[PDB]
Amino acid sequence: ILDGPYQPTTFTPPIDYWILINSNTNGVVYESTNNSDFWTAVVAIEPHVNPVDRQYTVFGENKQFNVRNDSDKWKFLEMFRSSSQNEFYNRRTLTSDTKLVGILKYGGRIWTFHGETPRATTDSSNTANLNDISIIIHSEFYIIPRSQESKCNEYINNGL
Amino acid sequence: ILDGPYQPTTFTPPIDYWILINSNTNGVVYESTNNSDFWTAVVAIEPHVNPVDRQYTVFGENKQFNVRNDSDKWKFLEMFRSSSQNEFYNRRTLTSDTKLVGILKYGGRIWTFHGETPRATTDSSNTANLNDISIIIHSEFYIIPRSQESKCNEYINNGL
Amino acid sequence: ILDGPYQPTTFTPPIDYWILINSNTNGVVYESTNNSDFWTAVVAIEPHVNPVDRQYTVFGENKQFNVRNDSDKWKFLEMFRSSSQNEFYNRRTLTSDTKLVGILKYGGRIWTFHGETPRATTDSSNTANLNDISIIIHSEFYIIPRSQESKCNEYINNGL
Amino acid sequence: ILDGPYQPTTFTPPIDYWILINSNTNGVVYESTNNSDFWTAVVAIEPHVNPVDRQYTVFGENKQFNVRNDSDKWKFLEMFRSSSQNEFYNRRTLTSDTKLVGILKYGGRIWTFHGETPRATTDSSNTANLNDISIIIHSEFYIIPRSQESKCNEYINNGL
Amino acid sequence: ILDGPYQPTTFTPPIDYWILINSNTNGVVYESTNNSDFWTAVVAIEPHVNPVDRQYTVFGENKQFNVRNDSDKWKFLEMFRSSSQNEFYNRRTLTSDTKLVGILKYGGRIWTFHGETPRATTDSSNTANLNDISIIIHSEFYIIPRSQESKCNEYINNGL
Amino acid sequence: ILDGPYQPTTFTPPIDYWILINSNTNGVVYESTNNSDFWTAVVAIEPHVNPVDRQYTVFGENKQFNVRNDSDKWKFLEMFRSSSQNEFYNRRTLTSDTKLVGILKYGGRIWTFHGETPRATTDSSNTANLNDISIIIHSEFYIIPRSQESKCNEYINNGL
Ligand SMILES: CC(=O)N[C@@H]1[C@@H](O[C@@H]2O[C@H](CO)[C@H](O)[C@H](O)[C@H]2O)[C@@H](O)[C@@H](CO[C@@H]2O[C@H](CO)[C@@H](O)[C@H](O)[C@H]2NC(C)=O)O[C@@H]1O
Ligand SMILES: CC(=O)N[C@@H]1[C@@H](O[C@@H]2O[C@H](CO)[C@H](O)[C@H](O)[C@H]2O)[C@@H](O)[C@@H](CO[C@@H]2O[C@H](CO)[C@@H](O)[C@H](O)[C@H]2NC(C)=O)O[C@@H]1O
Repeated sequence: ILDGPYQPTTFTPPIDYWILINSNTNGVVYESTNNSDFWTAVVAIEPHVNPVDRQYTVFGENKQFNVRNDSDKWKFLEMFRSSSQNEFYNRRTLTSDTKLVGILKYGGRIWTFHGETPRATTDSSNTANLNDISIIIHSEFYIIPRSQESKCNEYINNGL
Repeated sequence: ILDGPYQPTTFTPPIDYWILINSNTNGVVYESTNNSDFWTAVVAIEPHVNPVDRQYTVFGENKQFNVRNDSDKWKFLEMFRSSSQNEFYNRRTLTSDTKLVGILKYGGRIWTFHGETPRATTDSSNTANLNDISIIIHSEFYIIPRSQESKCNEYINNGL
Repeated sequence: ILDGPYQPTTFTPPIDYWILINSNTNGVVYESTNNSDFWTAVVAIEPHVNPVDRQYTVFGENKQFNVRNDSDKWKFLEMFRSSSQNEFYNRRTLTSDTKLVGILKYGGRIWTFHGETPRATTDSSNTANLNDISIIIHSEFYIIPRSQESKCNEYINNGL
Repeated sequence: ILDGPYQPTTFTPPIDYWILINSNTNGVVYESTNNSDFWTAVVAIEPHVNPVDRQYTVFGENKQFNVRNDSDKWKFLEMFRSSSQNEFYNRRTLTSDTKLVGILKYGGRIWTFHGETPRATTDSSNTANLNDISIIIHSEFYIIPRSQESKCNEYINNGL
Repeated sequence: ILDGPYQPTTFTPPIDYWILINSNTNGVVYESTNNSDFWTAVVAIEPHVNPVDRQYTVFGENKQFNVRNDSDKWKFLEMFRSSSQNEFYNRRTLTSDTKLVGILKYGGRIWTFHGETPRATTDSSNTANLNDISIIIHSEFYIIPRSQESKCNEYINNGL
Repeated sequence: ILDGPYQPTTFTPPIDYWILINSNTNGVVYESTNNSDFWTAVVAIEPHVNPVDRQYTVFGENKQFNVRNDSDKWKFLEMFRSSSQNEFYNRRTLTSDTKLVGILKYGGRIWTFHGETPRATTDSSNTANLNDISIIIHSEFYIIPRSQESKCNEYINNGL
């Protein structure tokens, strides 16, 4: 009953659906924005990376992020800014060996998974415009209704 | 000169184009909403279905609808609501053995086909926000300019 | 304990507060918009006016509205559009002999009063961006916390 | 060269300016929020208040705060939350016999004064969205450019 | 029918309205910015001023501008910058014996008056963020709908 | 490093990315609009076409465009209108033997290439609503961050 996988693409995710992205390299996993007050780009950091500066293309710009991962698992860094003039900061991190990342539009808020598998949990971010948040997804992904969030959770924490 | 077929997808359909969906199973054919005053999901009922409660995923929720089909043809039920806190009701039905369903954004209204093939006709639904109506399409579809609605009509009623 | 009256002005009302406007003429009571998907202007119609076209300045434009009022009470018509390209239509009406109109930003929605006093009730309207909805208020007005909505209700239906 | 006084009002303070509020009663001095990750309301406690629960209207809600002041001077309590679903806590206090409080948007942070006059100093609070922080001010206030912060400091600690 | 005068204040002007400011001294007439790509401050230069450096407080900072006026009329100089990392340059000038200055948010641009009365004309400046354009006005001002721009032009060039 | 090719589709291009379209026939290359103040359709004219009216389907309607190409290269005609009530006119032309056209949403404007390869240059068109500009693309295309605009320029003028 798993809807997918879908090819990398740019679209406005519908309300009340988890987008479950299967990361496949150490680059930008997705870029999300409404172009007013919400910019989040997730970068994937492979295990055992001493702190270092890396260049990522994010929202059409070349940006330098200092990056580290002292874990056996991958680390997916949520880099956030609320205006094109602010610099990004690492707002949240998901530490995972399943390499799946989740994003949901629900209840006026953006929900993502953070923590460390197999015990990662959801967290919310506010915005003045949830409906207009669009996403560029750089890997294969799946769509899971919120009615089946418990399944998505399981996937996030245990793999497909 | 038929534009398509395109793969299942989520997007905001352009104004003044018929979306012509070729249904392939007895589930949700498409879901359309502007998240303000218009929600429509079309469910496909195969021929000769005694009254029965069926579960469907619509706008991320698990909804139960009682459906029936006493016909030799398929029945495509428009489940409609005008508020996110209302339940759905069966607003229109397309009885068809071509299994093609159509939806058009035009003149401030949403136009669809209803009735029974080969004599299905267009009907309109009002909305205060036509431009922000988006759609999730669960099967292959085609795009037809409104300038060629006659052709679309033909297809709806007679198939490709 | 009533906060006000405040002079006519343009501002972005804070979340979770009723704005209570004391209309004083048969013109535009207020104009509210986020400049993306929500435009509401309220026009005041004095009692016993046979249907007639009248010119109003709304959102910087000269608009002609056909208005009628058979009642002995004033009629406050909510003219709404979701796009600067659409025509306004009369979305709601508050029939009142107190000349008080209310607007509240709460729960992701815009709440106003409609119906006929002293039995007027609240109703909501959806938007993709509630926070950025600003208002031009053409009369004296008061600010009442949502915690005291019952008082606001009394005011709307009974006068100050 | 002192810009003010201005009347109580709600607005989005410009970046790089101190708002200097002259408190005149033992109520809410101001309410400040961006509706995403920052809510501060300052309550004024008169001298010699034994520990007591007091009700205040903050951000449209009735809240009950435990307050106390055993000093000869007034206490201005910053009640803070970073999420609408958290209850407030007393994050900072300004103990003052000048009854002047200050708030500034600058360098990605909110700056206020705390400590005890005439030795009160500035302190910062972080936010993901500085530009959308607005304020409701319940008494007269002045605008001072950050270029003249020394003057503001003087006033905070010594009066006008 | 002229809406005003209003007292000096800080606010976000509504889209599609001229703000008509009656300058009353040789200082900063107004400051406008969206804090992303648009900063404009108009300075008033009395007649017969030899080229000289003057200090102005703009956007909370002390800035030195070299100003001149060899005419019998007042000169209003637009100092502009497209980034907080840049210095201001004199982008436009309005030469006027009426001491009225105009600014309008419309069509994705900021419109002002320039040239010399009674033959001043409008011109536009681009922005990517018009909705966030806020203004500090240091003199009395009026609000004129764009539908009455001719009248505004009249005032600009001839006085009230 | 080149992102693509992607299949013909309808979507809202992200801000700050060049869409680089590889035209493959003498039809409509793309259609772009926000349904408020911006409509552009690019039509491809093969070499050596005498001035003639040709029929194209744009934005769901049949239109006749006066078209010509007296050169050895292809010509890509931008047909533009600022309102649905206006007729299209040839606003710009790109004369090219690479058959690549470019469109970018940036800085409150739409940027395209015009002129003649290998010295085609970018030009801008204003809009009040850049976020809502969507595109129907009728051939394979690539996405190039604005940070790599030079590479896009190279492609435009010299091919892949
Ligand atoms: C004044 C009014 O209500 N006009 C209706 C019109 O809506 C206008 O369409 C304009 C087109 O851009 C514009 O948007 C304007 O703002 C609108 O008021 C339409 O809704 C038409 C519908 O015509 C019907 O179209 C469907 C779909 O193609 C066809 O299947 C129907 O056959 C067709 N009906 C008729 C009688 O032609 O109605 C009003 O003209
Ligand atoms: C965090 C950082 O890199 N710098 C801090 C700085 O913030 C920057 O300010 C820039 C303004 O030109 C620009 O906005 C940049 O993007 C920011 O990173 C400031 O936050 C200062 C704090 O300066 C303090 O300001 C308060 C309020 O005026 C004063 O009361 C303090 O006395 C003052 N302290 C100091 C040491 O200057 O901190 C970082 O430099």
